[PDB]
Amino acid sequence: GYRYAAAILPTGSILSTIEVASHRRLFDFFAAVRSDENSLY
Amino acid sequence: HQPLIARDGPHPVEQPVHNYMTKVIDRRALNAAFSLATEAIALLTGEAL
Repeated sequence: GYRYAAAILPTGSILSTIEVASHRRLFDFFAAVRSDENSLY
Repeated sequence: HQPLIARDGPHPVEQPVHNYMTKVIDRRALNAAFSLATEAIALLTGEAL
């Protein structure tokens, strides 16, 4: 996820579909992004 | 329109009635917006290659 070109292949099931980051925020890195952001490119 | 019965005896005579009513429609609107990222517009439109 951090390296975005790695996530161009997801290679796994995005499966839970629950409200992310309203949970424990246990992630070492996570970005709550709207439709676009310049750092993606 | 309505159906009738044929009442008998000490009562007014039932007469056929019809009822016309007029009811008006409603206008509403929805919306959504995907603001597109600035430099990426230039990256897709050409002239940054």
